[PDB]
Amino acid sequence: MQNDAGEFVDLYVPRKCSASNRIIGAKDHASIQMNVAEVDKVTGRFNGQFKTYAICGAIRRMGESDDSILRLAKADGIVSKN
Amino acid sequence: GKCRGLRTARKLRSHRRDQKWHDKQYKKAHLGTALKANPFGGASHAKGIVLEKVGVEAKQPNSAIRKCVRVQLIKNGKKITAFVPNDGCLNFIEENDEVLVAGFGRKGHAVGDIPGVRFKVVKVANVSLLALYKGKKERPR
Amino acid sequence: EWMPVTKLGRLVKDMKIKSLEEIYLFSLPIKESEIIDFFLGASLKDEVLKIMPVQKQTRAGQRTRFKAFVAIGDYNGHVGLGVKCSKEVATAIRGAIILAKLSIVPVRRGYWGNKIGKPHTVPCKVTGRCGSVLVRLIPAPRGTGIVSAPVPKKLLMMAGIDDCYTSARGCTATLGNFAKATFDAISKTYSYLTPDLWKETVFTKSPYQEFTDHLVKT
Amino acid sequence: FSEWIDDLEADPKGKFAQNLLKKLTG
Amino acid sequence: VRMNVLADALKSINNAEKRGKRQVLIRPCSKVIVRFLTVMMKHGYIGEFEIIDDHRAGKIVVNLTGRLNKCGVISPRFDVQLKDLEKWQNNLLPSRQFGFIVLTTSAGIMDHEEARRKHTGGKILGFFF
Amino acid sequence: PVARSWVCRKTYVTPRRPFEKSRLDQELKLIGEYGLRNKREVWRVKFTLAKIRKAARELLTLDEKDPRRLFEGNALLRRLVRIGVLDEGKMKLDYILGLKIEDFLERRLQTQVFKLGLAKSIHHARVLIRQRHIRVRKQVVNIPSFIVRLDSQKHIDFSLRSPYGGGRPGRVKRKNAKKG
RNA sequence: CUUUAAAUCCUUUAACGAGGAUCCAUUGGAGGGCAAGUCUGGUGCCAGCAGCCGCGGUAAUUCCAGCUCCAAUAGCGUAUAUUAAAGUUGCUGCAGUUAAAAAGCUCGUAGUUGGAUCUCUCUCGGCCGAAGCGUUUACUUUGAAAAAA
Repeated sequence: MQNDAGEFVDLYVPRKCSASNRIIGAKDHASIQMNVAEVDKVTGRFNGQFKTYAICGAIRRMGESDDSILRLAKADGIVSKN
Repeated sequence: GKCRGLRTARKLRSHRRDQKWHDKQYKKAHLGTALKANPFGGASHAKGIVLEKVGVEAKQPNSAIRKCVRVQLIKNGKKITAFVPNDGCLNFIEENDEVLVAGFGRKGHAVGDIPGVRFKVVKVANVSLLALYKGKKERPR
Repeated sequence: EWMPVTKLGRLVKDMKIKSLEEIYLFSLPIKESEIIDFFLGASLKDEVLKIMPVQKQTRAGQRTRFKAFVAIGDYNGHVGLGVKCSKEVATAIRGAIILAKLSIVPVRRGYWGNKIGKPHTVPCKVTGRCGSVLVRLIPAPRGTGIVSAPVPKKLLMMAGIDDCYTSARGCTATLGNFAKATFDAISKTYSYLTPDLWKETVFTKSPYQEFTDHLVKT
Repeated sequence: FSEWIDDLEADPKGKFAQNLLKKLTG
Repeated sequence: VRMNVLADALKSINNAEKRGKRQVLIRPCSKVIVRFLTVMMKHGYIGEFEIIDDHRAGKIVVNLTGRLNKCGVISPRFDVQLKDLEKWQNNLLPSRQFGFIVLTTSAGIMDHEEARRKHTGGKILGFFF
Repeated sequence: PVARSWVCRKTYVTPRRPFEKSRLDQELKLIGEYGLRNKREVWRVKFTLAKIRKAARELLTLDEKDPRRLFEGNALLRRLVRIGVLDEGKMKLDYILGLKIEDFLERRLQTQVFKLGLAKSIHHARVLIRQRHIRVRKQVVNIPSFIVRLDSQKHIDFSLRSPYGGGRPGRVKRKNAKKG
């Protein structure tokens, strides 16, 4: 995506699925961009900041989107370990 | 499936050479029976003597009469029906005059609505049919 | 003018989507061609690849309609193909132009050898398929031109591909399937994971979120 | 352009069919 | 029967990555399989893998990143000379920018770029990109 | 057995598709812009460019530190620079692939003698060259396709035996003056 | 009479040599493939055109001519052979449920293919030619030798 002068030449950098790390196409309308709201440790309130997970349509069709999002939320402290 | 082995070259080559004989053009070009049955004997043109004039009926969807000539080739003494191409060009042709005759363009296949005619008259009496058609030359006296 | 009927259309009309690549980034569907008209403007050149009369046999005779296959796209990296069938040729062509505007996809351009200057060819070999028509695009050296059949050549030229190598297999005599397979191969460019795209993505706010206040305040 | 459309849609499969379709956009 | 276990290993990896799985079990393990996987892992395509040792023929649990478009074996292992390597990478690789051909050479098992650097031809094992 | 030599070569190639509007219009544009006689001259320049591109590609396949690549690529780049189609600033094999047909048609004696003001129009340039009014250095050149080098660009004079650069009146002027 | 073994040849210099610059460019086409007219007149499934699909049965974009136009151009058409097209011979690289196709079935030798596994032996001067059965190889990569055109 960089020419030999080091300049970036792409139109845009496409998203990769947060589960399978595969590019999400411009016409893959089944892909989701979920935002999960972060919460303070003592008061349990929305902080205005969130963590985003992009899931392609291939996993959503297969039905592994639920487990994928669960693993992504467990790997970032939002879901309690075990 | 096909065999993919480092020492299968003999098998692959033998299979390819055996299967080539199931190809129409390869068989007609290498078996040799097509060349013997060729009236020209493998040539591009042939000189014959016009045995007679004849009119053939075109294939059914379109109706006309094609003015062909039955000739006898000098080289092998075969009998051929050659289509005199244009209009009034049969008038340029008489009986028992040598004509140079070429193929019809489809390599032994009959051309168009004309049934079983794969040859066309190119020259008549040692002067081209085109020259007679365009009036450039006349029939020799 | 044009009153948008979608949230994406309203955001696009209200001068707050910087580029068409934001929608492509978030895979949002375009349902109004005026978005493409606004974003690409006069750079889009359309042509009718084919008009095909298709007939449905009826009791009284044959109901004949015309299917227009129309390619479109600025010669700079965006291409689209649209098929519309209607009772009249003019209406079919208009509908095909609208549909091709709706189906614009970004084309990723790459390099054959050294990466000097602008990218000229496809990033890698890519294959598109549409019902037995297989079209393969291979990177080509600079200045080669588009070695392709007329329909893929026109599609690739509208895609902005400077030069390419093409292979075709199947019944490419059906222009519709040939065009759709070439379009599939072209659109598969940005969906191919090359090593330079291995860098982990930094997710940005979707337009339905980063201007949700503008939408609600109406 | 309109005259070609009229000629094509008058006889979409007659003698003047291929030529009109080619003349449309080519 | 089970011939050319490298084909089975690469096919299993390819099928597991097509399904988006994070880990693939390859069995049996082999020296050639381990060398091929190491060549894959140096280029970041495959990530860490672990050799389970059973007392007959090991297995390998291979972690997977979504970075592998295709991994394939070439059977039979054609003897490729250094002058004929460019044709092989033109046939097998998606572009000249990326993609590797793995050759088993007198200097070991390594990609085609290392084989050209070391001026060694050999027998083509497979490819990955 | 003869002492002759039958080493000949066809300098052009016919397009694969005999009729297509884009190619025909491009070739006619080239003919009109550079005043060529027929499409075969365009095909000849295209064939020359294609051979150069093919050689450049074959060299580009080779390793950079390959003596054959260095020697032959350097020779090809020097030759391209010498005839003035490639800039000395960009002297690499990758810049050969950016060359176009116009860069070669621009170097003909027709084009150069039209660009030097020695002729009013490019067709006037051709009929001047064909009529032996133009010389390069001290040699009267007669072939319009003459690819003028870089070291002979500033030597395209108007001959010395021609009334335009010499002064002996021609056939028409002499015959008309004898009727004065 | 330069050229050449007398010499016609290119080259050179000179005398004539162009305004329908008559010092007159042709070959094949104009429905699609495939570039270019549904303009005019004739013929009326006839004559013929058409590689293929198809035109012609009194308003033919296709025949016969006129005009006009496009394709190559001192060159264009045609007929056979052949190469690419042909991934329609497929090693790369085809196909075999129903389009052509898996043997009725199973044993079987040749053929092809084959699981894991191995990191004072030796001489002139305290880095050197000789001397190698390292278990022969296929291999890779160097080195001589592979006519000239």
